[PDB]
Parts: sequence; C-alpha cells; structure tokens
Amino acid sequence: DLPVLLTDLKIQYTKIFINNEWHDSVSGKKFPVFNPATEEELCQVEEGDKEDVDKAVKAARQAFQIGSPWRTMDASERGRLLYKLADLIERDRLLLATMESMNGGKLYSNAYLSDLAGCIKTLRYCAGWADKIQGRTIPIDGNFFTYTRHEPIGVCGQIIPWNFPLVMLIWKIGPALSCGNTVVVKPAEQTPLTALHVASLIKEAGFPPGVVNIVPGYGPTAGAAISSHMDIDKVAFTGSTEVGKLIKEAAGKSNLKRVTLELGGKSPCIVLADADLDNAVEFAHHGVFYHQGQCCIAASRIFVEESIYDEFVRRSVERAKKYILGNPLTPGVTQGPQIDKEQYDKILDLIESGKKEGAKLECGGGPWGNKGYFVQPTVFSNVTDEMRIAKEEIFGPVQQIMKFKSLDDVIKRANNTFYGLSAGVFTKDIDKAITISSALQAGTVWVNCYGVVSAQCPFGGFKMSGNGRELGEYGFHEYTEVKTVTVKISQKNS
Amino acid sequence: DLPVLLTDLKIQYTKIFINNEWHDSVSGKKFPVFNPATEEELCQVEEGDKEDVDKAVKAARQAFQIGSPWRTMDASERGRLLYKLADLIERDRLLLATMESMNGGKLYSNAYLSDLAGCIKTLRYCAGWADKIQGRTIPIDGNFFTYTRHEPIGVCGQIIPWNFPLVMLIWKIGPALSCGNTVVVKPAEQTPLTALHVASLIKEAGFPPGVVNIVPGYGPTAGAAISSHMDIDKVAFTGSTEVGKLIKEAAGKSNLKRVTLELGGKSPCIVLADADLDNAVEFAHHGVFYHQGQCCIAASRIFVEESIYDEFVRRSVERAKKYILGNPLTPGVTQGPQIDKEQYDKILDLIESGKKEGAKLECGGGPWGNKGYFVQPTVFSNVTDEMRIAKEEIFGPVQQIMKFKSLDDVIKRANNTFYGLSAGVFTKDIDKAITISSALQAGTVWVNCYGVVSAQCPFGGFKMSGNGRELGEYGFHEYTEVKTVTVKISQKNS
Amino acid sequence: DLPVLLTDLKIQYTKIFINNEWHDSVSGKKFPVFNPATEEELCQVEEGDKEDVDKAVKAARQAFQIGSPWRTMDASERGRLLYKLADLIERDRLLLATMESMNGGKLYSNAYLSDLAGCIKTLRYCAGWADKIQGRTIPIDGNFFTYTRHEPIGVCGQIIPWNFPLVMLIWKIGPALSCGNTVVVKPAEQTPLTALHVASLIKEAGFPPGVVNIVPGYGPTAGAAISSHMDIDKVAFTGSTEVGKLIKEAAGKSNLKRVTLELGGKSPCIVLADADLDNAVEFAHHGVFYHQGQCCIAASRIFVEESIYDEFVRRSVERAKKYILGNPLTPGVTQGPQIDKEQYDKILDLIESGKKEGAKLECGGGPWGNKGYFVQPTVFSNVTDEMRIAKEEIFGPVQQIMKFKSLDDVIKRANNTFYGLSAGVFTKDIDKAITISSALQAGTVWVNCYGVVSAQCPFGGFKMSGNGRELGEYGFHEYTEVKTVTVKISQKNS
Amino acid sequence: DLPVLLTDLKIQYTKIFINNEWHDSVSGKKFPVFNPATEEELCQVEEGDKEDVDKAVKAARQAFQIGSPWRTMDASERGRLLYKLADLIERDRLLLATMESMNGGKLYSNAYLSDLAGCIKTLRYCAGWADKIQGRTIPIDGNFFTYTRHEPIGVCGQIIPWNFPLVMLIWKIGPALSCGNTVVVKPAEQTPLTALHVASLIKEAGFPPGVVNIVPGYGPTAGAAISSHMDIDKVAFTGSTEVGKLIKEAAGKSNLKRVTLELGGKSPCIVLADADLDNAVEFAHHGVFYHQGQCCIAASRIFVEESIYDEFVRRSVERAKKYILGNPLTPGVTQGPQIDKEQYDKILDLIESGKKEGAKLECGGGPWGNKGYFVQPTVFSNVTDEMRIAKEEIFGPVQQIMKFKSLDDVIKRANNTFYGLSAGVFTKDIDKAITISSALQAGTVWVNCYGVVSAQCPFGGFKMSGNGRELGEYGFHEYTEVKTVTVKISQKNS
Ligand SMILES: NC(=O)C1=CN([C@@H]2O[C@H](COP(=O)(O)OP(=O)(O)OC[C@H]3O[C@@H](n4cnc5c(N)ncnc54)[C@H](O)[C@@H]3O)[C@@H](O)[C@H]2O)C=CC1
Repeated sequence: DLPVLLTDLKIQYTKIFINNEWHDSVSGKKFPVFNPATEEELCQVEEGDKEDVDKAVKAARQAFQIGSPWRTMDASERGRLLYKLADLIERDRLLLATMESMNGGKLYSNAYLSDLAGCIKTLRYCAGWADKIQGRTIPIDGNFFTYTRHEPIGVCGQIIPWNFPLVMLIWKIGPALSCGNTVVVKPAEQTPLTALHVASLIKEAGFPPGVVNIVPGYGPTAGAAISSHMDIDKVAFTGSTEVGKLIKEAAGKSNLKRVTLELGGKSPCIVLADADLDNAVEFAHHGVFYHQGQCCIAASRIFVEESIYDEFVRRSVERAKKYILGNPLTPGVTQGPQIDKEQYDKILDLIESGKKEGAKLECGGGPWGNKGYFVQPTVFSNVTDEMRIAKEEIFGPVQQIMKFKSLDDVIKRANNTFYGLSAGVFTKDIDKAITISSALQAGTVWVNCYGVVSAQCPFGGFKMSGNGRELGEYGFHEYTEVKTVTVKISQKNS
Repeated sequence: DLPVLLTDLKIQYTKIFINNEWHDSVSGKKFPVFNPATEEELCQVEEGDKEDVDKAVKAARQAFQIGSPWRTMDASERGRLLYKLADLIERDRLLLATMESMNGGKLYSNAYLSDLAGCIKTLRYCAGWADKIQGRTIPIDGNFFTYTRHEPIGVCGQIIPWNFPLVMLIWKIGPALSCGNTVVVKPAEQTPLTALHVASLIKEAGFPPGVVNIVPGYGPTAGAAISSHMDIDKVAFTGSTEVGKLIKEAAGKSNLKRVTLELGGKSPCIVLADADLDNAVEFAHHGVFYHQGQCCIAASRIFVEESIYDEFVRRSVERAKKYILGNPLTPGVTQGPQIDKEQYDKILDLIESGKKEGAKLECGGGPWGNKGYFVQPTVFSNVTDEMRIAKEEIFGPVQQIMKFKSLDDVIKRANNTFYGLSAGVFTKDIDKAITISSALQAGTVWVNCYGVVSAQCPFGGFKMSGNGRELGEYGFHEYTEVKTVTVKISQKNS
Repeated sequence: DLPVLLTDLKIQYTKIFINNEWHDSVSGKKFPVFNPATEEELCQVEEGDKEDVDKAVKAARQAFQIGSPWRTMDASERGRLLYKLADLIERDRLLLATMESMNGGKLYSNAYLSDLAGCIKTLRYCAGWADKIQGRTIPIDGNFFTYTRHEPIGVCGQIIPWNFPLVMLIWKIGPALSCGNTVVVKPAEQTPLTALHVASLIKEAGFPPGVVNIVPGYGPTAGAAISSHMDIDKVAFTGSTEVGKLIKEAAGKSNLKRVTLELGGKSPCIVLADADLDNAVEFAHHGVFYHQGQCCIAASRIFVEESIYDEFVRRSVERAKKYILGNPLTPGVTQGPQIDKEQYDKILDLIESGKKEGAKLECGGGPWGNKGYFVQPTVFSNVTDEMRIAKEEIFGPVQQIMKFKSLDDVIKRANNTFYGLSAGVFTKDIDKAITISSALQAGTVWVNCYGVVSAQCPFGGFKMSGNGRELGEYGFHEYTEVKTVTVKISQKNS
Repeated sequence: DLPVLLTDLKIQYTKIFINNEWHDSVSGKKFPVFNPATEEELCQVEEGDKEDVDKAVKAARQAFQIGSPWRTMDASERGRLLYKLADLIERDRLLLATMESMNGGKLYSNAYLSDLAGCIKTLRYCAGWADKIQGRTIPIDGNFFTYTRHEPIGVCGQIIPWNFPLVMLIWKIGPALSCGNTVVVKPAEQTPLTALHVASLIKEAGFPPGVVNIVPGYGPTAGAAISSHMDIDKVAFTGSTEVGKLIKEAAGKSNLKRVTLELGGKSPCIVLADADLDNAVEFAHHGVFYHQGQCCIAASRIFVEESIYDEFVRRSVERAKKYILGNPLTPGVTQGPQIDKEQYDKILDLIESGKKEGAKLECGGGPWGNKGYFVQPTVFSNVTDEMRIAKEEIFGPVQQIMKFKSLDDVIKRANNTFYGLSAGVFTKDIDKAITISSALQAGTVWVNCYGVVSAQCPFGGFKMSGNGRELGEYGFHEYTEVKTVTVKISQKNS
C-alpha cells in the first residue's frame, strides 16, 4: 500500500539530449514506445543514428577539453552535482516510478521501493568517491620522484538494456561522472523515456553542457555507431552475449576503445541437505522470478540434494502458483508482462523445448491473457544438464530444479557453462560455504541468500558473463586512465 | 625432518651491538644467562644501561641522516638486505634453533619448525613491502597538486620479551627496516643470545652501520632509557600490561614518541553445541598449553555449552596428562620449563588460588622435578568469573574450563575484561561464527581454530591488550610518518 | 560585502548535551563566556566536571552497545546523517558565523567564508567515507580464510581549542562518527557556544541519543576526567604541547586509551632567490598573521636568501601596517582581538624578549586600544636562531624574518626544533622544491603557498607537533580498530 | 669493460615446453633463428601451431584445476619460486646476456646491465606481491557480510615481441604467476631462444608442470591460435597496433577473453627554453636511439622552443655521429643491427619519405655495411606535423626535431595522434612541468628525463598505444578476477 501518482502521468521529454538541450533526429524519423501491459503506444521518441551520435560525441569531447569547466571543476563539486541529482530523482520519485512501471512493465511497488531507491543510493555512493579517487607515489629505483594520476578516460559510450532502465543508467553515469568522464548514453529502444526525464534533471542540477548526452535509438544503428566510433575512448555495455561479441569486435576494428561488458548468465544455485529450506526456497524463487525473471542474475539452474529434492520442488511450485498476472500499476498484481513480443516468443519457445526434451512440467508452462505479453510462472523438475532450458538463458518466469548427490560433481556441473555471472550456495556449514563459493566460477556468490546487489559491492561476471566490474571501489578503476609521472631529482631520500 | 646440531653449541656473541660492531658495557658490568631447564649458567652478556642506549640512539640517528646510505638506498635494495638476512638465518637455522631452545627453554622441534620458520617467512614478507609502501595523490579542492609521502619515522626503540625472542625480534625489525627506519633493539634480560647472533648476520648481510643496534640489559635500566629518550621517535613494546603503562607514561613526559604496545591477554574460547569437539578440544588445548602456556594469545577461559561441558572436560584432561616434562633438547620431551623462578612462583601462586577459591582440580596442580622450573600441566573445571584464575593472566600451563547456557551472556562474560588480545569461536553455523566474532572485543578471532598467526595477517589487541597492529599491510602503517606536499599550480585538470 | 544577520543574535543553547537532551551541571556551577573584542559577558554555560563526563561516557557506551541503532544502522545511513547535519549547518550559516565571530573574536568574513565553508565541506567529505571504510581479505599461509574488519573503536573523548572552535569540532566528530564511533566532546572554556548550537542540529538531524555528547567545562577538570577515564577507548586532543604530554601521561595511567595529538608548531618558511616574491611575501604574511596569528600552522620563522632579504622585509612591513584593529563584526576591520588575557600577556611578553634580545623591530611591537585584547601587527627582522621569538610558539600577530645563504644549512636550521607541524617552500625550481620538501621534517609542506588545508588531504605533525593524522584517507585509520578473523577450512584455493 | 662468457656459447633448448618437458612440433616442422648482425643461422627451433597450443592450453588448464598444487600452494610459496627463478637467472646471467645479444642484436653491455638486471629486479618485485594480493570486506547495506577475493583469472595467453625478449617475458609471467595464473607464452619468431632457456630454469626452480608453457612459432599461426582459443581466459599482447586490433577482434569472436595490449607509440618530447639543454639533448637522444630506436617508448617527435631550436639540433647531430656500427658482441661497438630485413626495409622506406617530403637531413640517412641489417643513425630537422616521419612509428635509429613557439599549441600537436604511450617534458618551472604533464595524453610522462621504466611504476598507454597497465600495484589488477561473496547474517554490527 504505497503512494501513487496523484495526477495522471503526461510524458514530456521525448527527444535527443546533447549539450543540455533537446535536439531532433537528424533523419527526422521517430520510433514508438509501448506499454508492454496494454500494448498501447505511449508516445514516439526521436530516432537517433550515427549523425546524432557524432554530434553527442563532439559535445562530450568538447566538454572534456583541458581547461573546460568539467576538468577544472573540483572533485568535491563533481560529487555535489551527483548528490543534487540524487535529490532531484528523489523529488520526482513518483513520476519516475510510475513512468518506469508503465514503460518497463515493472511492478510499481518494486519500481518505487527497489529501482528508485537503488538510483538514489548509488548516485550518493558515487558522489562520495568523486574526491577520493587517489593515485599513488611510488618509491621507484634511482634518483626519481614518481607519482600516478587516476585521470578520467574521456568520452564513454554507454549502452543500457530494458530490464532496469533507471538503475542500469545510474550504474553507468554514476561512476563515470564521479571519475570526471563525459558520457554518451544510448538507452534501450524499448525504454528510453525514464532516461530522458533524468536528462532534464541533469540540466537542472547544473552539469556543464556536453558532460551527459543521451541518444535514444535502435541497437544496430545507434549502438553500432558508438561501438565503432573513432573518438570514443571507452564503451560500457549491458545486454545479450550475442551483441557483446559485436561490441568488442567493433572496438577492435575502430580505435581499441576500452570495454566493460555485463552480459547475461545461467546462474546456478546449490542447496545442500543442511539448509534452511524456507530460506533457500524463498531466495531461489525470488532469484529466478524477480521482474518476470528478466534479470541477468536469474537463478536458472537450481541443484538440490536428493534427500530434500522432492520437498524443495513441492514448496517451489505452491509459491509459484500464488501470482496474479495483470497491469503492474494495478494494486494487487504480483506479476507483470515481458518487455516485448520478441522475449515473449523466445520464452514460450524454450518452455516448449522443456516439454519436448521431456522435463517434468510442475506448474505453468503457457501464455496468459488476450492483451499484454504475459507468461505463466512455469516450473520444471527432473531437468538434465543437456536440456535447452538448462543451458540457454531464458530471461522469463521459468524455474529449473535439478537434483544432485555428489558435492564435487554438482560444482563441476555448475561451472560447466560459458556463463558465470553469479551463483547461490545454501548451507549452514562454514567450511562448505567458503570452499564451494571459492570453487564456483561466478562473479558474485550469495550464501544463504540471492540477488543481494548493493552500490558498495563490485558486481561483474566470470568468463562470457562480463568483461569488468561496475560498482564498489573496483568498479571505479575501469572509468579511469592511470598516468605515471616520473620526475628526475638530484638526490632521493626515503 | 628434525636434524639436531651435530657439534656442541658454543656461544660467541655476548656484547652490545652499535654501528655493526661489538661494544662493551660503559659501566663494564655483565649479567648472566641461564638455561631454564638445567639452571646452569650459559654465559654472561654485557649489561646495557642509559649510556649504552645513548650511544645506540646517536648511531641510529646518524644512520637516519638525510643523504645517508640508508635513506638514499633504493626501497628495493632495503628489501634485498632483509631477504639476504632471511637466507643467513635459514643457513644458521640449527644454530639458532638450538640456542633458542637452550636459552628460552623452548621445545627444539617447535623452535626449529615454528620459530625459525616464522622468522624467515616474516623477514621475506617484510622484504616484499619495502618497495610497495606507496603514498597517495589527493584530488584536493583549488588549483593545487597534493601528494603524500609515507616516509619512515626515524629512530625506533624496540623492546622484546623472552617467550619468543627470535620471532618477536623479526616482528619489530622486519617492518621497521622495510619502511626505512633505524632501530635500537633491547632484548629481554633472560634471552639476549639469539638476538645477538642475528646482529652478526645483519652485519654480514651488509646493512649500513647504525641501522640496527642491539643493547642487551635489564628492563628498568635500559628499557626505561629507551621509553624516555629525547631523540627516539617511536617505541615498540611487547610485555606485561604493568610495564606498558610505564612506557606510555614515560613517552608522555619525554618527547611524545609514538607507541605500539602488544600486551598480554585473558583470551577466551566459546565452544557451542554444534562443534567438532575433537577440533575444539585439540585447538583449545594447544591454545593454552603451547610453549608451557607462555603465549600472549593463551586460551585462558574456555566457555562450553552445558550439553557438551562434561565431555569436553573429560577429553581436555586425558590430553593434558600425556606430557613428558624434561630437557627441551630431548626430541620426545613434549613440555619444557618456565623461563625463570619469577614466573614459576607466580604460576604456582595462581594454581593455589584456584584450589583456595574452590575450583575443581582435574589434573596437575603442582611443580615437577628437583632441577629446572617445571610446572605440571594443570586443568581446572567448574571455574567462576570472579576467580583469580579466571581474571589474571597466568602465563603458565594452566587451563580453565567454564560452562555457559545463554549465548548472549557468555559473549558479555568473554568481553567483560580489560584485556582483549584474541578469542576462539568453535561452531559449524556460519551466522553464529560471523555474529559472535563481530561481537567479541578481540584483536584476532579464530573460528574452529586457535593460535593461527602468520606474517600476512595484522595482529594486535583491543582495550588493554595493545595499542597497535604489528603485521600485514596495516602493521607497516605504524612504522611510517605521512608527509603531505601541496603544490600551487596555475590551473588544475582532472 | 557579505550578508550579515538580519535579526540580533540571541544565545539559547548553554547547557551540557547528553543523550540528545540538555542537562545541567551536576555541581550546578556555571562559567561565563565573554566577547574578546568588547570584554562583555555574553552568557554563562553549565560548568562540566567528572560527574558530567561520567554521565556522557555512559551514554556513549550505551549508544555503542552491540545491537544498538548506531551499530546496526547501515554505513550509508551514518553518512546520510552527517550529510544532513552539513545541510543544517549551511542553513544556520549566518547564525553560526555571527556567533563564532562574537565568541572567538574572529573576522566575520573569515568566519563565514572559511570556517563555515570548511565545516560543510569536511562533514560532506566525511559522509562519503562512511560506507567506504573497507577491510581486507589476506591470502594467509595454510588452509585458512582470513579477513579483517575495520570496526569503530568505541567511546572517543575529543578535546578542542578556541582558535577554530567549529572547524576543529567537525575534524573530530566528522571522521569519528563516519567510522561508527560515539564521541564525548569537550569544547574550550572560552568558546563552547558554537559547539552547543551544533549539538541541537545533531538532535534535529536524527542522530541516535548518546552518539554525540558535549560537556563544556574547564581543562584541568573536564579535560582531565576524559584523559584518565577508564571506559574511554580513545582521546583526541588539539592544543598546547604542555597539555598534550599530560593527556598521553594520563592515558598511560588509566586504560592505555588511544591518542591523537595535534599540537602547536614553529613552522618555518624557506624563500629561495628564484621565487615569485609577491607570492612568497603574501602567503608568508597570510601564514603568520591569519586569525591574529592564532594558528597551529603559523609561519613563525621565515628564512630568506641574502639577495632578496632586504626587499622581502620591506614588503612584509608595508603589508603589515595596512591593518585596522577593532570589533570583528564591524565592517572594514581587518584584524581582531586575542582570545583572552592569558594569550594577550604571553604575546606581549615574547615581543619584549624580541627587543631585549636585540631583534630589529620593523613595525608594531606593542598593545592597542583601551578595551579588548588587541595586539599591534608586529614584524621582527635580523632574528637569530637562539632567540625566544625564534624558538617558542607565539600564537599572536608577530612575524620573524631571518636570512640564510647556504641551502643545506637553513634546512638543518628549519628542522632544528622539537616542533614540526608544517613548513613553506618558495622556489621555481622543481628539483629544489621536491628535495627541500623531502628533507624538511614537517607534517604538511606547502610549495609556493601556505596554510592550504582541505578535507581531502591528511593533516598532522612530525615530532612534538602531533601523534597522528586527522583528515583524508589516513585520518580515518585512527578512528578504527582492526579485527582479524581467521577461519579454518578443509582446502584452500587461490 | 664487462665480464664476457669464458666458454663459447652453445645453444641447447630449442623445443616446445609443455608440462615442464620438451615436446617436438606436432607438424614436425622447424623454423630457423639468425643472428641479425652476421645473418648467420644459429639453430632451428620447433615450429608451434594450433595443435601445439591446444596441448599447452590443456596443460595450463590442468595445472589451474581446483585442488592442483598451484592453486592449493601458499601465496608466499608462489613468490618463493619466483624469487628462486630470479636467482637462477642471475646465475646464468652471462649465458643469457650473450644469447640475448646474439639473437636480439642487442649491445652486450645493455643486455647484461639493463635487460638481465631488469629481469631479476622485476621477478623479485613480483615475488613480493604474491602474498599481498588482498581483497576487501565491504560494509554493505542490509544484514549481510560481504567480502571479495582477488582470484587468478586462469589460463593466460602471452605474446611477446623481439625488441626486449627477456624483459618482456618477465613482465608477462612475473605478475601472472604471482597472482596464481597459468600461462601459455608464445615468444617472437625471431627471438625464442632466450625464453626457452628460462623455461629450463622454471623447471629447475620447481614450478608445478603446466604452470608455465612456451610454444615458439609464427604470429599468424601460433599467435592467432592463442587469440581465438576457447579455453584461454586472457590474452596479453605486446607488438604492432596492426596486430593488436586482430587480437581484440579474435577475442570478441572466440570467448570474450580479457585483453591487455602494449602497442607502439609516436611518443613526443617538449623542451622549453628554461631547460638543462645537455640533460634534454642527452635523454632525448637516448630516448629515440636506444637499442637502435627499437623501443615502444621512442622519442620520435622532439618539439623545441624557437630560441634553443638551432642549438638543440646542433648538439643532437654531433652526438649521433659518435656511433660505431658492428657486431654487438664486439667491444667498442656502440650501435647494433635491426632485428630482420622487414624492419630494415621499413626504416629505410620512412627515411626516404623524410627526404622526399622535404625534411632537412642533418646526418645519417642511409644503410651501412655489406653484412647485417645496419641503419646509419639518422637525424631530421625542420620536420612538419603532416610528414610520414612525424606520424608513423619508425622503430629505427631516426630522430625528428621540430620547433614550436606557443606552449598551448605544441601540447595539442603532441596529443594530436592516435598513439599515446609516453612523453617527455624538459623544464625547470614546476607549474609548467605539472600542468604540461597533466595535459599530455600519455601513459608515462617523464620530467627532465626519458625512458625511465622500473618494476614498481605502472607502465601502459593512452588511446591506441595500449589497453592496460603491466607493472606496479595496478599491473597486477589485470591478472586477477574479483569474486564477491555476500553472506546473509542475522544481525550486522559496524
Ligand atoms: N595549539 C594551541 O591551540 C595552543 C594552545 N594554547 C592555549 O593557551 C592556553 C594555555 O592553557 P592550557 O590549560 O594549557 O590549555 P590547552 O592548551 O589544553 O587548551 C586547549 C583546550 O584543551 C582543554 N584543556 C586545557 N587544559 C587541559 C588539561 N589540563 N587537561 C585536559 N584538557 C585540557 C581545554 O578545553 C582547552 O580549551 C589554552 O587556552 C590553550 O588553548 C597556547 C599555545 C598553543
């Protein structure tokens, strides 16, 4: 029972954002934006392509020039702007929470309580680091005085998905701006609206023109323009592994720009006999079914000891049947829609393979409703390692429960995947928890919990689930360029 | 592989060490050094007093002068000397292990396998840090370029006890020399010999004269001279809390020199129901009975759940009766003597109080042998909080086993002490281990183990068990002085 | 031309602050507070003694209990309260700036532009660190999992002077509270008012009761109670070296509490031939004459090359004669009064010694006015090393200008002092600047500037000018206690 | 006058190195290795291709398995092996110095004094970090205990050039092995011999089989196999920018392996009026002409103030004419040959363009000798920005001297390049040095020096001169994978 927007929501910002002003698309074309729940068109946004990006890049490069406000400005002041921006987002919390819920098909409660809270907390965390990005002074051999500067890199192209459009945005700009970089953000073609509102707040907060630029458009057009641009120093991507390979490839052909990928995963869970079953069942459920299972950190594969396998499956099903599919703005709705028809069809396709390959359908396993892209909360059991649903990322409300007996084997089964974004370990024994977590090849390992991401902790992936960390102290290292200054002196003294 | 010294050991270095040369005592007086096992006199060492210290200090200050070899020398090279010294100690491992065992009354096996191994590992660890003590460059407000230098402090007075004369020495000089400090070491009046041999190796390794100086003597004479000296920048102490208060007091009256104390403790152990009893019993036993219980980290108070109290007491006693008291140079002797008659009498005094105050004597509880200061391995049970043996540090082979029922209470009972050097937690549950360890007010908390100190981990104490950390990354911070250099510039750029 | 307080200032908070509520003095006695300019009594504040401290300590200890709001509260939230407090101070900026100016005898412009700005910036800096105080995970030898927690120490007694009552307060509480400590602050007997107003803002900001406690009183009474208290874990002092020695001494006799001193200095300046004389003259002037030269970082001794000695003296005098002594609230007044009659008499005493010992009085050199403790801006030249004015800290508007010829000599002359809080180097040559700054034994060395302190840079002193750093990353290390948790595991893997 | 090898050098190790044993090429084919000075064939080495790499990778992966010696082994012990290896290289210093000089066409004195010294120093530096690669413990929001492990990545493919075959090798394996990675090294097709000898020392030092593997072969064959291999986690490259783009591209198509590039540069020098001309001339000369100008950090473009332009050119020429081209093993020879005919022709081609495009040839400008690939030390003056010799990397003994007048302009001219590996600033003014160095877009900036690389300082490049740092504290961050372990607890306490 949360406060809803008193007025009716009325979209305003639907244009390209360069030098803290609203540009039209160079082509003049505009793409539509729909509510995934109602399939209704909300508005049309300016369709950005290369020409638009080239403008944004030249604005960002100009803003990054030596002697510009952004470079000369105090580190403390950069954080002050980030902290003001957080306050502006907190002010327009109902507006954004509503807009995110409509556009992203995201439960309003989650949108208000998780996403908007996450944006504020993270921005404020990032504000803190601004004037705490310190270099080093090295006691080098010889009569020399050596010191390093953790400078900003420069123009950073930043590509975000549709699953958490706001949170994902702050994860990009927050660290980047804190370190003193200028950014060219390309939001998803599905979910540009939320980001564009923030662009207005960035102007209002008083960020120098060109520091933040936002170019809404399609992936192959605008996104490719960023990945291959010759004056972009870094690219930051979050999306399918398929595209991540094109981003890194296009970065190689262009100007060897720096790369941070945050790709999807088939994140496994291991539930040993000695485990709080309710804890494990609830967190594993939340892990895989959060935001219609449209999380990179989805608890896809859930390995369970034989002794407690049947009991786990029993509880996981009854929990999954207590969902009410409908409009995310509607109070009482506990599950929302998929983003678009592409995911909808993909998820249903993998659900069919689960049946065809002969996994036991415990519940769900089909679409819901005439209107909207709604998928029933599905649960598969007796799943094998060589099934499509136990290999490919689903990115929908589908849970796979699998049994094990040997601890050594299940760890190797869990690690047997090109992905490795996260994992979950559920046990009371310390030795087990520490050793298992050390063995698992995951970027973030949760013990007796799941999906616990915060601003302070660094979040990334092993193998083909990422190419860098995004948060915490270590996340800031990848938005800086380390210059080494070695000065000759007459005599050195320790 | 326990090789014993083929030849009979013959002492050589028994003199004051200043400017890498052997001085006599200014007074001319000499104190004796006995074997605690046989009570035989080994030799007489030069008795250092203030005049001797004043010489050592002026040598150290000279060696620390701006432009001296030690200051100009590369950071890498300081580590190279430390690493060479470790190799020299490894060469003379049998010589030192034998000498330590004779002088310190220390089991030869432990002396060879623990102490000598510890000296080498630590020196080599400290060598590594030499050229990795880096400062910072601050992104300060205004048009300024700020940077910090983690310089050495200067002349560091270093006072060591008798329990681990070698290991304690390396813990002082290793970090100190790595950071580029000069040291004036005062070894214990009981155990100077081991340290003096190392002094020869420090010369052989090619340390500049004056960098390391060693002044063997008595505590109130030489030790007080160090604590109150007007040209000593830092003092590093390890001994009784009684004296620690005099060191800090004398530092206040003199020149506000920096202080790091490493005092004794009444370190408790908490053994919950869900614990590997054999693991707990063995580590708790080792904790309290290691080196005749002459460790600062002795498991004095051992709290046990009611359910497993009697069983724990049963196993702790049978383990304690399997000791063979005798000469520590005999390899199948499993327990050695106390250092001197002072400790011997003190330990017996506290054992009497245990009986008088009405604690149950399970085994031991009396002296052993005609010759040597040997105390029987004693075990008390049904011990209360307001007993002398449950409050005062014994520093002898005496174990106190106590029962609890409430987890919240025993934690407060454990913390209810002015000491707080270490603690021990024995449980299988993670939540318990983490929470209990967080609650306990101890410098080092061991989970399902005890007495596990290494070079990499920082070791110190809460409350009146210490005033600083000595090892690891953090231990080096206390042998450095941070200079801040702020340079005015025309224009700043991030 | 600054905004002045529209209303007339009316004091309100004049009582002891414990558990976020206003207590009376246990004795019932009250000490007066005067305006140093007019010698008028402003009000009377409750006089705190031991009984009052013992209350405050028990409130702080209660607030630091395991499970209390302050301990359980998120690190991010501790910073949020600190950031709110900064906003509250920014709101009541005119109120505090006026109150500080009246009570402290501080130029309103400086009070508003420097002090109040400094309080906000520092609090906001300290807010940032709250959730960025990270421990370590050590790759220790053996099958163990080691990690460290940078916990808060606990109850921290904090003693502040009268020169910058607000700024000095924030330098204490800011880092302390950020790390999660509870504080018992004792403000100066001269300048309690400013601190007490902030106490109201600390309540308003919503800090848990007992976290911050303020006990105004006299030094030997309340201050001694803190220094020797048996339940205070740390003491933080800033004042005379005389008392610093009593603080450390009383800490030794009590409970070996941790100590950070920030004492006075005889901070020297070295001005080489190749220097922007106007830059050097202006900064050296500002250095020694800021806030009536009542700074710990006062440019007492100013060494100048022979070639430019006479020219420097000439310009330093004409600058010093352009001061208008009067009420600091009066517009146009460029210099204010000394804090009390004690300093007034001390400063005049040292001015007499300058004449008696035969230093050339260039200007000033006497008192001013019938009312108020005003000293004329004095300048001495042809000053020698063995003069009282070239040794003892004056803490008044008196400048000593001295000549040199050898660079090596003047460095040794500069270092020839028990003090070493700061220094100043004025040259165009890099080699010179770096080498000289490396040679000087000062906590903060300014190059072609002076008195440039910020929140980001760590500020302390060498030798008898301090016992720790207060700001920056390193300043926070001294408000934390490092717990080491070593967990036994079955098998370790890198 | 250095000690030369007493015996005649006789090659032994000329085979593929997998699991610490000598394999033949799967194909059976062998490529020759020539002395660039004499053009004589030294020997034939086994020609590695994919099949050989696939073997090496599977050996490395096996050695990296959880529970293997390399993973379980103590961090301290990994450094001990690295330190032993350094000692073995120091023992075989004359052997390697001679072999490097013969194979690499490298001045014996430089080979012995620089390269072999560099290998030892760096290995020993890297040994130090082994047990000092610490993670963090985050004070995360919520009741959780978060900690990070800086684990090794895994199998690291490492590709080295021919210019400094030994030093470049240690820069790869040293950090990699210290962090606990297994490596598959591919040495240059020109210079495999030196690396293979070290492989014998790696066995002798007692590194577990499979930890280090070396596969000599051609770039497009073996190198491409590494860059596109599906079980290689990281690739580390050092060579032409041309190939760097293929490495990153092949990494995108394969398994999104991590990438660190260390490409060439057109590193500029800026010499202001106020500069020690002899210092500038000597360092700028050394910078561009070191090892026949076959350094990535070559001082290609040398900008000089108008006032001192002619004088600089005058001194730079007379210095360049004092070179004696011949066999690098011959005493008195001051310049050696280029590596192969490819570089030889390329360098001569660019020298022709210098004449054709109308740059003033001051000296040299043509080949030397009938035998060997010797190029005359060439100097161009009156060089413009749009010349081939002022844009393309030459990688030969050719110096370009250019004039400026505006400081602002020359900085933009210096930064106007896709390269940015290093730079050089020569001035006495501090403000100038700091500001200019801050403005320049170079990975390493030298002030009043050039080519001063050490193990402690991190070395890399901006823009298209690199994709990471290789040395110092920061260099180790790129041979680690950060796992985040978040544990749910009942109650959190700070
Ligand atoms: N760095 C500085 O601020 C310098 C201090 N002074 C001032 O000169 C006066 C000399 O009187 P002192 O009693 O020496 O003051 P002090 O030097 O200790 O003054 C600093 C503050 O410490 C506290 N304090 C004073 N005496 C104390 C004691 N015995 N134990 C614990 N805390 C104590 C009081 O709150 C006082 O305002 C003070 O007003 C002092 O502030 C003189 C020279 C330099």
